[PDB]
Amino acid sequence: MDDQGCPRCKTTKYRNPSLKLMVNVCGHTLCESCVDLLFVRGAGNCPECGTPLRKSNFRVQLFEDPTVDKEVEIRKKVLKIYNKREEDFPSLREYNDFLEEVEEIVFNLTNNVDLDNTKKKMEIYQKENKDVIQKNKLKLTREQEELEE
Amino acid sequence: VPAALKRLAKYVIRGFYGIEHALALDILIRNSCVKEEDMLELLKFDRKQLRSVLNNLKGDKFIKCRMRVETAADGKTTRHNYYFINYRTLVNVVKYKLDHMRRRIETDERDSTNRASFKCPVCSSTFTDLEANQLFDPMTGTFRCTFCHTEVEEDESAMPKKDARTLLARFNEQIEPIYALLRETEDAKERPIWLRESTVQG
Ligand SMILES: [Zn+2]
Ligand SMILES: [Zn+2]
Ligand SMILES: [Zn+2]
Repeated sequence: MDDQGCPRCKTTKYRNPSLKLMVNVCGHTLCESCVDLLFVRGAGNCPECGTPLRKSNFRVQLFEDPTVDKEVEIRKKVLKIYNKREEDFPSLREYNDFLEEVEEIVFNLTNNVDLDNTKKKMEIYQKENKDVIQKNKLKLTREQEELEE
Repeated sequence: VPAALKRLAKYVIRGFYGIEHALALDILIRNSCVKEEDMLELLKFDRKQLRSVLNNLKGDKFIKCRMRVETAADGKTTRHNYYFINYRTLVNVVKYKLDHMRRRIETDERDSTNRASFKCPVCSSTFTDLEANQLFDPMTGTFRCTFCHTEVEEDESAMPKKDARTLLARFNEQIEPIYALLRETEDAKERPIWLRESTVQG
């Protein structure tokens, strides 16, 4: 609403707050006026970055900061890992130790390649998918419902 | 009158109209209201030359006119036409004008998305990819035109998609001054003796 808009169609955004920007894996602001062109050629390629999209991969977002958009999208994904609860650790450092690397991964993934990140995530997934992810999924969804209630 | 209104009028008139319109509008910008005869003598334009310009400024309602009447020194009646700029209607009409361009640009963008990809070199007809199954002839193993019974090409379809974007995109880049100017302009009596004393003799 306050921001100019898409690098191409930066005009309707000033008119009304009903129109919302769309986020994509490329972390690029897009909307129907621009999106319609992305389907006629390439069929899912970022205009300036050229990065392909597996599908439409469009989601409604109302944040002017594309880094937050990426960081939130990354956050939401990374929260599926390393999210074991506090009772798992006896030492105070452990409660935020993994959160350090997790926040580094989330932050670094906004700029750096995910090669090492995916490898580490996969190397830990092979271990965490057995029990802690199964248990934390229940506790996370339960506490999420408690947050909603 | 905020300077932003004056600048907006000067920018739009100079951007999409001739200097005659700008010079005529500058007079109505420098002075809120000026007589047609004065503008005529100031601009030194001919009657039809200035009137046609004024009619355009009337067509887009950028200016308003009122008629004033008075008697000359010799006693003959005089009727002068006083023209004035109407920033309210001007900002409303330019917003419409630009919103219409947006709809046209959106239409041109949607057209750039709907443009046909296959084409015939004989009849110079372009066919949409939906017809591909109709254009492809298995007897030939390739696309052909029903009207020309000749080969139909497809790879040239990249040219119209790329080219149109170049013209349409630059429109928003150059209109930035007007958009900024618009964003900046969106806002005694004593009793008598007969009542004083007894009038009876006593
Ligand atoms: Zn990007
Ligand atoms: Zn765009
Ligand atoms: Zn043909």
